[PDB]
Amino acid sequence: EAMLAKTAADNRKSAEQVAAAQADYEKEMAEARAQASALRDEARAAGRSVVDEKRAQASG
Amino acid sequence: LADADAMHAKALADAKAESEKVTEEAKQDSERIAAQLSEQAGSEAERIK
Repeated sequence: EAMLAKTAADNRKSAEQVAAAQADYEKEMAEARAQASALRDEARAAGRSVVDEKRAQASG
Repeated sequence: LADADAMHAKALADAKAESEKVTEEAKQDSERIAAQLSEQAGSEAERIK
C-alpha cells in the first residue's frame, strides 16, 4: 500500500514537476526579455542625456 | 521520474545558456545603440556649428 501511494504521489509530483520546469522556462525567458529591455532602455536614456548635454554645449 | 529529472536538467542547462546568450546579445545591442547615438549627437553638434 505504501508503494501504491508513493507511485500515485510520484505521478502527481512528476506532473507538477514537468509543469514547473516548463513554467520556469517561460519565467526565465520573460526575465531575460525584461533585462534586455532594461539594458536597451537605460542605454538609450544615457544616450539621450549625452546628446542633450552636447546640444547644450553646442548652444553655449 | 528519471525522465522528468533529465528534462529538468537539460531544460535548466538550455535556459541558462540561452539566457546568457540573449543577455549578451541585448548588451551588444545596447552598446551599438549607444555608439550610433553618440555618432548622431556628434552629427547634430556639427550641424549646430
